[PDB]
Amino acid sequence: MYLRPDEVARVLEKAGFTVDVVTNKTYGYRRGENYVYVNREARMGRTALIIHPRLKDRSSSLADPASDIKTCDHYQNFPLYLGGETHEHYGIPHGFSSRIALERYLNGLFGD
Repeated sequence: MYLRPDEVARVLEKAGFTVDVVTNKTYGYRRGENYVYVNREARMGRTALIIHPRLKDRSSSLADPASDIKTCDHYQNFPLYLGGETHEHYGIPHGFSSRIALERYLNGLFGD
């Protein structure tokens, strides 16, 4: 099945990451200037891996998105959507169904 938020965070730990922001809704994760957010709301591991804007087309070339943009309450990301009544941040929902693929994903997009 798809990788649950538990598993996503676990892989990030192994990859030499650090915690950016911890909440009951998400595990904000960072390694240097690389920021991602483990969507703990992912009852289905399809929207479990939130990364960051900028990498939208690039990231999708390594792994397809589960949506497009997810309006964040906790995950700042920076680009805080001003084009609305309520200004909520937005991250890009990704997801997998192979733990090793997430490893190779971090390998590609954030590693080599």
